[PDB]
Formats: sequence, structure tokens, C-alpha cells
Amino acid sequence: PTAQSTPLTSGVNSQEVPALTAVETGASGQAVPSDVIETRHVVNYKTRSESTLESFFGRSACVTILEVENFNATTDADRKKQFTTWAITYTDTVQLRRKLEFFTYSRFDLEMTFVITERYYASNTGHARNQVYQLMYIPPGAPRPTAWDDYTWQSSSNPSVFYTYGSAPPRMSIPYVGIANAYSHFYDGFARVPLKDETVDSGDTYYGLVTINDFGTLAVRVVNEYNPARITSKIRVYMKPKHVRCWCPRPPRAVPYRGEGVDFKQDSITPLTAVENINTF
Amino acid sequence: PTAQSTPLTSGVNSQEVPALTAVETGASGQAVPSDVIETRHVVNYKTRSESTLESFFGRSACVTILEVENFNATTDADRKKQFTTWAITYTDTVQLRRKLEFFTYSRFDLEMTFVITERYYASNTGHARNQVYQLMYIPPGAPRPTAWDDYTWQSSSNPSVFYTYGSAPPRMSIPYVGIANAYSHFYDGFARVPLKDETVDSGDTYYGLVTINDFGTLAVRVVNEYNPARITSKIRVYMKPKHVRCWCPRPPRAVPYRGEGVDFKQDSITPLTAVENINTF
Amino acid sequence: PTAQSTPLTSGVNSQEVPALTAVETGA
Amino acid sequence: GAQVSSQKVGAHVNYTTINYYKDSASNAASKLDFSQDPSKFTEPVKDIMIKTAPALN
Amino acid sequence: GAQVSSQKVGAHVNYTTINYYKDSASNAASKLDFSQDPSKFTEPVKDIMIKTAPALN
Amino acid sequence: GAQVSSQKVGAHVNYTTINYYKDSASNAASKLDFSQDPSKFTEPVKDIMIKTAPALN
Amino acid sequence: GYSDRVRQITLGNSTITTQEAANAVVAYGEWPSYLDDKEANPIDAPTEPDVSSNRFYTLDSVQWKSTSRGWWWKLPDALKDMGMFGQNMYYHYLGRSGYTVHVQCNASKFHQGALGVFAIPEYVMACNTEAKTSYVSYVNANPGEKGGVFDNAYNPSAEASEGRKFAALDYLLGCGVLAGNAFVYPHQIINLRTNNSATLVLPYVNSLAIDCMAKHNNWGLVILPLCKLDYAPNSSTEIPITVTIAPMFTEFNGLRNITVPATQ
Amino acid sequence: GLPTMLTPGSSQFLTSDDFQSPCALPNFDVTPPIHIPGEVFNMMELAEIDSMIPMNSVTGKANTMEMYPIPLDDKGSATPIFSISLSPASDKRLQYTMLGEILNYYTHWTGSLRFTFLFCGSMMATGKILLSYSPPGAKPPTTRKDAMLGTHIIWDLGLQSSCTMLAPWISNTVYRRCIKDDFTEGGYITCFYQTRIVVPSGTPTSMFMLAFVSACPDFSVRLLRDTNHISQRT
Amino acid sequence: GLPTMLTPGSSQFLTSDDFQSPCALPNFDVTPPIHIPGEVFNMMELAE
Amino acid sequence: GLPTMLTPGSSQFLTSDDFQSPCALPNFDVTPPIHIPGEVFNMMELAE
Ligand SMILES: CC(=O)N[C@H]1[C@H]([C@H](O)[C@H](O)CO)O[C@@](O)(C(=O)O)C[C@@H]1O
Ligand SMILES: CC(=O)N[C@H]1[C@H]([C@H](O)[C@H](O)CO)O[C@@](O)(C(=O)O)C[C@@H]1O
Ligand SMILES: [Ca+2]
Ligand SMILES: [Ca+2]
Ligand SMILES: [Ca+2]
Ligand SMILES: [Ca+2]
Ligand SMILES: [Ca+2]
Ligand SMILES: [Ca+2]
Ligand SMILES: [Ca+2]
Ligand SMILES: [Ca+2]
Ligand SMILES: [Cl-]
Ligand SMILES: [Cl-]
Ligand SMILES: [Cl-]
Ligand SMILES: [Cl-]
Ligand SMILES: [Cl-]
Ligand SMILES: [Cl-]
Ligand SMILES: [Cl-]
Ligand SMILES: [Cl-]
Ligand SMILES: [Cl-]
Ligand SMILES: [Cl-]
Ligand SMILES: [Cl-]
Ligand SMILES: [Cl-]
Ligand SMILES: [Mg+2]
Repeated sequence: PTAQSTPLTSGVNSQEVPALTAVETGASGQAVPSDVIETRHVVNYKTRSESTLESFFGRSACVTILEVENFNATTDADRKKQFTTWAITYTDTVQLRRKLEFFTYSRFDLEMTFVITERYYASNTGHARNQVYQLMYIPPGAPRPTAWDDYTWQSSSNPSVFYTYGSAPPRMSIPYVGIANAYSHFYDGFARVPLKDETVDSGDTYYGLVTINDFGTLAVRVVNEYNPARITSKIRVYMKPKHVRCWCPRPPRAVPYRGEGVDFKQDSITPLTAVENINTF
Repeated sequence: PTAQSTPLTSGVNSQEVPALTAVETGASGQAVPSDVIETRHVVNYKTRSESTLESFFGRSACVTILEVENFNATTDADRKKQFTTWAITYTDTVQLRRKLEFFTYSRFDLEMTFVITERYYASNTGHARNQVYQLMYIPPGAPRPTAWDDYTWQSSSNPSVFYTYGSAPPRMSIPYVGIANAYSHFYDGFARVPLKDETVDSGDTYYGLVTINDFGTLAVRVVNEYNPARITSKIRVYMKPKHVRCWCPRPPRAVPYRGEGVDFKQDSITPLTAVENINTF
Repeated sequence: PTAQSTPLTSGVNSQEVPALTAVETGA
Repeated sequence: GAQVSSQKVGAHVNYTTINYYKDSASNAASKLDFSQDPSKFTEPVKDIMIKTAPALN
Repeated sequence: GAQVSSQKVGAHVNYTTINYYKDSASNAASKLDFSQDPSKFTEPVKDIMIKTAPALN
Repeated sequence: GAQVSSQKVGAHVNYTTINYYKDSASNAASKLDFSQDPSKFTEPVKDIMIKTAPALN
Repeated sequence: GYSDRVRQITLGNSTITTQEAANAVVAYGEWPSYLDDKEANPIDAPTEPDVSSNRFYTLDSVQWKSTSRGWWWKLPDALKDMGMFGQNMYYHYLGRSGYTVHVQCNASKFHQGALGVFAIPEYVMACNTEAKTSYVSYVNANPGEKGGVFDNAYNPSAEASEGRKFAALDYLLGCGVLAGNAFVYPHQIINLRTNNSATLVLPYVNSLAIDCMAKHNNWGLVILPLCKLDYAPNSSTEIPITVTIAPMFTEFNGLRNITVPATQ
Repeated sequence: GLPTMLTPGSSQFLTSDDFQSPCALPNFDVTPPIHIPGEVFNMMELAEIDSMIPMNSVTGKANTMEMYPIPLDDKGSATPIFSISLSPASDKRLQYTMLGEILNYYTHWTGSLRFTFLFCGSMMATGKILLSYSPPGAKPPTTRKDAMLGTHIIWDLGLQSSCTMLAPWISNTVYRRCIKDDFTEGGYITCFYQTRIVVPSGTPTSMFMLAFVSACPDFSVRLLRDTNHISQRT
Repeated sequence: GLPTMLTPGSSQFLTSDDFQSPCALPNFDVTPPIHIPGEVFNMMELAE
Repeated sequence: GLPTMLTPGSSQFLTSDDFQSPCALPNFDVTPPIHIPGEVFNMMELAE
């Protein structure tokens, strides 16, 4: 299937007036060039292949950067650097988010890919053996780790991936896991109805998708015990929606995001650069 | 299909004179040995397989050498060493360019391959963990990085390849991406028509293909944060045209290039070495 | 094979009493 | 000896298996078995109990 | 269970796919779907509008 | 979708190709094309020139 | 005889006429309908109140002036205290509904102005404090039939507790997108020289078959002056805009005692 | 084992690759689909929807609702009413339309562009307006007598409220680039009073029209890319 | 050898993977099965 | 996985190799071809 070819047409002198319409109806303009000019025949062999939803979304996009370290931790703060937990979301970054938010609802499977990098913290503390990483998906309700070597990492039921530094970026597919019939990118509502004269707090409650979304937690550790040399690591998380369907198009985000909601920032709500004059080519 | 076999022929005494012609016509000489000598029959089983366009161009050729580094950068100049950008072209080198320029127009898909190498800058600063590289193709219009760790590298839509040092040279195919029906290797013209009495500058404008070509930008970084040991890297970029068609042959480049155009250099326009005499075997 | 679908039913006024049982039986 | 079977459906249909090893213990997971008979635990009674009837008559 | 399909054309024609996994979520990208119906957004009107006719009569 | 074709002969005969990718740009080299028509460059003349005849008559 | 400008709509015991319409929109080309057995979720026999609730309810009118920046409502919120629809909504945990929305604004052949009338699924709006995100009170999100107004200035609150309302900034559609692109949503325009009403028929839209109406608004209704009201003899004149909405194909599940939401 | 040999590309992560991968949640039972209104299949469906051009984004009006309405009056000036270049991805006014936003995820575009104008004066206002598209390479038109030599339509104001002017696909290249670029420049769109707007007494003598842009069915885009319209601090 | 190219995921250990692996005790003769009462097929049987 | 064994040559980049590789711009719609005069198929055409 191709885009529209142009038919051979000449001129008209007619009570048929395709150049006029009334957009009050809610219909967009419909006229094409053959309606308002003399056209030659042009066969159009070009296709809209690269603007299908699958093509538009068919990329692994970075959605967050996590940090973990491996060293002999002697304080509570340093013990917490030996592993990390991250609430799974696409709102830490802006690029994939904005593309998804052309739509109100979506349904897709996910390809997740990870890029893991290290550096030496210092050079006077010897070296470090090659590190193995554990990335554990903790669905809502499953126990979250409080230390890098607690019982949760045995991961009898949670899916974990063990990645060996220097090997190919690890990768797995996730099905469409939504508890509704599609994912909602926007939710105009609340998680509960506050009722007349109840004592529950109404002053610090939130609004929208953040009150109802929960895709679980990614927990990451280095499996190795500490070397004399402290190693610091970054884990970049990539998402590619595949087998995609979307519904109910929206205007795209026009101004910077300032969090997980639709809120905007007072110093950043002037996207247009003014033109010198209405007659500026 | 083979090259031409030679038929058995003897001599002639005839008003047929294939030895004479008139090249004023624009025809090259056409006569073959059987026209002007006595020949034996020789069956020719040899083929022109290796001079087809696909065979002539069927090699990955180095087209540029890029440099990137990874270290703790404290100045603007050193921050700019943490990533590099390169306008994609075949004119940084001469060998593939000269071969392509046997032709005026071409159409091909591209195989791109990369060879990535490192060395230690110094030896008194410890060591460095194995590095991951990101090579991002930035099509014209997409935002270009101003730092090695800015938002552009999330690459939601641009294609990126993440390469792990020591792994096989990375490789990808690119379709024929020209906005015309073939690539032009030569363009005898300008990007715009300068008009009578306009105030636009005409003293510093350029000419030819450089005014209209834009294949985007390759951006490269080391993804890892800095180690105590500074690592410097080279990325060699290789191109192989495949599925090749070409049109309108040209004399090949006879003197050194001096830039992206057809210009020549005053001290290098004497390719022939003079012979002692017109009668020198 | 799927989990059980729910049939369209209305009300009853009947000597059939599926709401009562006796779990002493071990059922 | 390739086995072609239905995949578990995703967001939006067959797959192929070949066994490479001579021991069945080497094989991948058993195919989905939807068998069940809850009544051996939920109703292991000698005499049939009709729901609509009295449990004790 | 090999699927043979047309490739997207290049500069100058089929390819083969076998699914290796039991979950469709594991599969590569969905095949090109050229479906479209712009009129549900560009012309979602109750009464048909003929271009050559007046929009309001 | 396997293609079986003749190899280029060596010192002393078929090979098999399967395309793994959905884009033809991903494919290996085009097969040998022995097409040629030197006369479009060596003899691009309007009126036929017979070798044995005078070029100018 | 028949005309794109003249229409009658009857639902239940209520009828609307217009003599200066401009066709009618059926959002996404889909008429509302009841929930099919093959797409159903809650298993209790639903209540389908039909004519008691599926009828035109007329909201309090608002005044269009040369300085108005626009108006918004949410649905089913705007109808929550409307006759038997409101009662059925609050006596049940779950509900679904389509709508016929009829926006009314007449003037004269000497007035000018144009209103964009948009039906927006999941019309999530920005909050009015930069100390928090997504920080809007239930009461401010759900004003009922009075709806709210847009402003052409954004002045977020000094303290988080004072900014728990929408920052309904007109040119960003109250949600960080440019208002000129709102036409991707089902819409009509009331351009005073052409028409005096807009009619939009809306199917139920959600990622679920049925949902909690008291928690979740499925549609926003936005009325924006695209071209300001002007009238030469009196530039400070006001003309009413009246919004009349009928639920359609309403269906409710999970009957219990009545929901009485917080009011402060 | 089966003898194999690794080729270049081995172990790389290309973000536009298209491979299978193991499922982390095997035999998961996805929520059954139901019909939801408004399904979209192609971004070009969205490009065919009219959205408003912020045509009057001058100082004091840019980034306000007043950036959209195009000023008109009954004075019959020979000055153009508006003038804009056919650069739908890169122009300061076109780039933020729905079409412009979609184009900024692509590198190449082709096809015809539809400009639809809605007159929002009173019913008592009459007028004729010339809308023109001049393909590039000549003096940009600043007078009606130059504009009318190009592709154009004369719009008579009346009961039918709206008029559509086409910029038909007229280009040297098969695609234009979604950036400001001399080689793939698109030409000039302008507008002049053909007669003038006329009103009787007791009627506003100044008023507005709205301009919309959308893609035609011959329109397509290529070469996915990141947009310059969204970013974040690092 | 057959030309091959490693993809992302190569060499990872995903704990929910489902691959074949070589048997450490080849040609082992498992104890024949007998019928045992109370076989369970699904955790939902227990939930009922 | 299918048992395999890497042979010599594995991971090398031979510049005259002839392998497939993944496309960086999947489902790209190339500009349709048109007839251009002067097509060349073999360098020996030029040698004549
Ligand atoms: C992350 C970082 O900046 N690390 C730097 C360290 C640490 O600052 C100190 O060793 C801590 O005591 O110092 C170095 O001189 C070193 O050890 O070789 C350079 C190294 O890059
Ligand atoms: C690129 C280069 O030439 N590097 C050289 C360095 C640097 O010049 C200094 O270390 C900079 O201070 O010096 C060496 O003696 C060293 O450190 O072992 C040898 C090394 O090859
Ligand atoms: Ca015509
Ligand atoms: Ca066609
Ligand atoms: Ca002879
Ligand atoms: Ca021969
Ligand atoms: Ca009973
Ligand atoms: Ca018409
Ligand atoms: Ca002769
Ligand atoms: Ca009923
Ligand atoms: Cl463990
Ligand atoms: Cl260890
Ligand atoms: Cl300007
Ligand atoms: Cl990143
Ligand atoms: Cl790092
Ligand atoms: Cl000599
Ligand atoms: Cl109310
Ligand atoms: Cl209360
Ligand atoms: Cl073996
Ligand atoms: Cl301004
Ligand atoms: Cl072999
Ligand atoms: Cl296996
Ligand atoms: Mg009321």
C-alpha cells in the first residue's frame, strides 16, 4: 500500500466547489491539489512504512541511569551504596515519554536491554576481579532488599538476570502486564473517593496516574564481595515497546516536564520564539 | 558469460577495410585482431567477474579516523575531548573517494564497520575498567551533544550502537538514503539562486556538492565515567557500498585532492614523469 | 482451557437452596 | 524432528522446538498442562452432594 | 514452522523467520501494518460531507 | 526460503543462502551481474557503422 | 428541505432543537453502546436506568465576554448531582456512560467570535504549586456543574497547601501542550457568523470496560474563545454559553449504600 | 557442537535492532483486549488533522492565545495580511503545529500541504481574499501582483466559512529535509485583500481569521530521528 | 563454521529462562512411576 | 541452546568479507528508482 498518487486533471468552471468548506463541523479541510489546480498524473510508489506505530516506537530508548558500588562499607550510607532499587517507570527521562504521550492509551510488550559500565574510584588500592551483577525484578508486594547480601536476592520466584561484566548487554522481553485492558498514559482521577466528614487527610493527597501506577521495582547489586579497590558502576536501562497498539491521540508535550505529572514550570512556558512581523519569510 | 573467444581466420585481399575508421564520429576504434591478422581459434573461458561494479566496490574501506578520550576533565577543551562529532562523508580519505568518482551518480546500500582501539595516556595513574562506546547517528535536525553525558545520548529515535571494547568490530547496514533518485558525486550548481539587488552576501558563498550535501553526524563517546588512568581511543570508520548501481563514467582523479571539492594544488599538478625521448622503450 | 465464565441468571424463589450446605461432611 | 506449537499470546503465533540431547531430563519445561480436579480436595465425599439439595438429608 | 516473507526493498527479496520462544512477547517486531482510517480524526461527522457539495446546506 | 546457487569455481559446486533480516539493505553482495553494453560509450553514434565499411561515405 | 443546520435530538423526556448547527460530531466515529458479554468484567447483573438518567441535563449558564479566557468541565463530574443519573452514579461502585454534549451560544449577525469546543479523554491538568507535583485536591478537581475557568497567567502558590488547584493556563490547555493542537481531539467550533451550537456524541472511552465514576473522569469538556467576542455598539457586552448534556447507554455495577464525597 | 564462526557485529547493542529475546515472565496470561475508540495505526493519520498555525506570534502575542488569530480589517491595505515560508518542520510558526511536531521526529518529508482558513468576522462582513503559494527561486512576493503569478485561490467570504489553499508538492528532490535548508526550500505563502473586507454600520471593522495546516493523502515521512523540542538537565 | 552473530542477552543467566542443558548423568534409568493418591496439577486447585 | 563450536576466523574483520548485518534504519522507504542515462555495469566497458 502506497501514499496517494495524483490524477491527471485540468480546470473547471462549475457549481462544484471543493475549495470551500466549514470547519465549524469538526471536519478538517479535505481538499487535495487536483481540486484546486490543474495536475499531471504522478504515480506514487512511496509508502508510509516508517510512520506505522511499530516503526515510530521500534527503538530501545534509555529510560534511567542507576548507580551501584562495590567496596568495604563501614557506615549505613556506604552499605546502601552496595545495591540500588528503582521504581520502574519511563518518567525519569523525556524522549520516550514524549513519544508515548502522543497517545492516551497503549498496549505493548517490552524489550528491556541494559548497558553496564564501571570505573576505578582510585588508583592506590590495587585491583578488582571481574564483577557479576544481579538485576532482580521485584513485583509489587515482594520483599525489597535492605542489604546487598540479604535473603531477598535468592530470588526463588522473582525474575533475576545475572550479568557478567564485559559480556553482551543483557536483554529480556516483558509481556503486556497491565491490570487494565490497556496502559493509561493519563488518568484524570484519584485512587480513592474521600468521603464526607472522614478523618483521613485530604491536604497532602496526590492526583492522577502517580496515585494508581505501580510496575514494581528493579533491584541491582554487584554479587562479588569487596576488593581493596572500590569500583563504581552505572546501569543504563533501555525500553523498546513492541507489538504496539495505541488509542486516542493527543497534542505532544510543548514545554519542559517538571516531574511525573503534566505540571509545568513558570520559567519554562514560552516555547515559541516571537517573529519580527506577521510577514516574515 | 565469458570474454570474447578468437575465431580461426586467415588473410584477405578485399575492398572490406576494417583497419580504417574515423574517430571524428565519436566512436572509438572497433577493430579486433582477426580483422588485421591471421588468427587461430582460441576458446576463451575467462570472465569479467572481478570488474563488475559489485566486485570493484566490494570492500570495506577506511573513510575516517575519530578520536575520543575518557578522563576527569576540568577545562572546556578537555570536556570536549570526552566525545566527538563527525559530519558523515567519504572525503576525509582518498582511496574509496577516487573509486566512486569514476562515476557521476550512484545508488547503493552501505555496510558500515568500525575498528576501535585504545592506549594508556600514562603509567603512574593506575588502571581503567573495560570501556563501552556509544556511536550515535544523528540525522540532520536532531539535537547534537554539547557534553558526553547530556540528554541527547538517551537516543530514543536516533540509531545508536553500544560497543564493548575487545568485542568483534561492530557493523550495521544503511539503506540507500538519498533524497534524489541517486547519489550525486558531482553537482555543478548552488543551493540557492542569488537574486538581483538582494542584500544577502555573495562574497563568501560556496559552490557544488558541499552546498547541498548533508548525511548527518556520527557522535561518539565512552559511556564509562573516568578512571584515574586517562584512556585515549581511536575509532576507524569503514564503508562498503553494496547492491551498487552507477551512471555516467568520468576520468579518474589524476592529481592530489586538497579538500571536499575538485580543486587542485599548485605544487601538485604534474602527475606525469617526463620521458627521455618519444622513442623510449 | 479458561477459568469459569459467568452465566446470565436472575432470581429464584425455590425449595432449591444452594446457599446452604454442611461442611462437617469434609466438603 | 521439529515440534511446532502455539505460543502463549502477548499484547497483540507458533514456535519451533528441536531436542538436542539424548536424555529427556535435558529438555526445556513441560508444555502447559491445564488438567485439574479440585473435587479430590474440595469435595472428597463418598456419596454425591447435589448443591441445590440439602447437604444432610 | 519457518515463515518466509517479503523484505523491505533496498537500493537495488524474501527473508526467513523462526520463533525460538514459547511466549509471543519474545517475538521480534510486528510485521508492517499499513492500516489507516484518518477520517475518524479528520472527519468524525454524523452526516456525510461530499467535498464538491457545500459543507453547510 | 533457502536460495541454492552456483559457486565461483576454484582450483579444482553450490552454496546456500538464507536472508535473516527484514530489510534488503542487510543482504550480502548482489549476485554477479555480467550485463554490459560498451557501445553506449564506445560507439554512441546515430547512424550504424559497419566495421568493414568506410566510416565516412 | 433537510439541512445540516437544522437538527432535533430527543433523549428520554427531553428534546433539543437548533436551526443553526454545523453537522454533529461522533467522537472517533463511534456511537455509544452497552457493554457486550465478551468484553464484560464485573459479573453482577448491571442496572441500566435508561430514560430516568439518559436525558438532557442543562448546567448553569456562563457568560462570554471579550475578556473571557475559557471554561472547562469534567465528565461524569459535571452531572454528579443531576437527577437520577447522579443517584445511580453514587449508589454504585462502577459506572459507564456515553454522552450527547450540546453547547449553545447565539448572538446576532452583527456579533463576532469563535469558540473551540473540545472533548478530551483523560483531561489531566497541571497543579498550581511548584513545591509539589500532581498536587490537586479532590474538591478542586471535581467542581461539578459550575466547572472552572482558564486564565492567561500562571501564578503558582507560595505555599504548597495554597496551590492544590489546577493551573488552567489557556494557551497550554492547562496541561503543557499548545492549545492550537487541541483539534486532534473531537471538536466543533461555534463561529457566531455561521452557527449557534455545537453537538458532540461521545462513546465511553477508557482503558477498562467500566470504572469508578466518583474517582475518575473519562472526559474533559473545554470551551476556548479562539477569536474574542466583539460587538461594535458595546465591547463590554456579554452573551451566555449554555451547556446541556445527556448520558447515554448508562450501565452501573456494584450496588451498595450511597457514596457521599467530601466537600472540603 | 555445530561449527560456527562469529562475524562483525557480534555482541553489539544496536538500538534499532529487531531480535527475539527470552521472556522474563514465561506463560503470563495477558489481560484480554477489548475495543477502545480512537485507535491509531500511523503517525500520518495524525498529520492529516488540521491544527492551528500560530501565525501572529509577534512580540507580545507569542505564547498567548492571541498568537493564533490573524488580524483583518475593512481598510483594504495593499500590504500582505501574512507571509510565511513553506518550511513545515523548521519555521518558527509551523514547527509547533501538530504536523510540525510529527515532522520533527523525521528527517525527510514529501507531499502536498493543505492550508484551511476560517473567517471569524460577523455575518454582515463581506470580502475577497487572495491566498498564494509561490514555488522557490524568485523574488519573495510582497505585492498582490507578484503573488497572483503563483499558485493561488481567490476566497469569497460567505455562508461557507472556510477556504482551503493547497501547496501542491512541487519540488526538485523527491523528499525535502525537516530542517532549514536552501537546497530543499519550499517557497512562499502569502495573502492579500483581493477587494477589501466591507461591513455596514454597527459592525466591528476589525476581526480575525484562523489558519490551519494539515498533510494531504500524498504525504509521507522518512528517517526517524530525535526531536529538538524536548530536553532535560543532566 | 556456519557464520553467526551474537545478539544482546548472550551469556546472561536469566532465572526464568527455559533452555535445554546437557545431562550430568547420561542414560540414567529413572525409577518407574507408580500411581500415588492426591496428585495436584494447579495451585488454584488448592485455592478452591 | 543448540550446541555450537567456534572455528578459526571467529570475530575477525576481513575487509573483503561478504556477510549480512542488521539495518540501522529498519523499514526505510528508499527513493524510487528512475531511468538515468549512461548506466555502467563493468569496469571493462570503460576500458574499451
Ligand atoms: C572518583 C575520583 O575522582 N577518584 C579519584 C581519586 C579519589 O579522589 C581519591 O583517591 C580518594 O581518596 O583520586 C585519584 O587521584 C586516584 O586515586 O588515583 C584519581 C581518581 O580519579
Ligand atoms: C601519550 C604519551 O606520550 N604518554 C606518555 C606519558 C605522558 O607523556 C606523561 O605521563 C604525561 O604527564 O609519560 C610516560 O612516561 C608515562 O606516563 O609512563 C609514557 C607515556 O607514553
Ligand atoms: Ca483540477
Ligand atoms: Ca500510490
Ligand atoms: Ca584475419
Ligand atoms: Ca568466450
Ligand atoms: Ca445445599
Ligand atoms: Ca465543499
Ligand atoms: Ca571501416
Ligand atoms: Ca433498566
Ligand atoms: Cl544470594
Ligand atoms: Cl565474591
Ligand atoms: Cl523572525
Ligand atoms: Cl545515557
Ligand atoms: Cl561508569
Ligand atoms: Cl624515460
Ligand atoms: Cl454539581
Ligand atoms: Cl467533608
Ligand atoms: Cl556435538
Ligand atoms: Cl513575546
Ligand atoms: Cl566449516
Ligand atoms: Cl535450549
Ligand atoms: Mg445542580
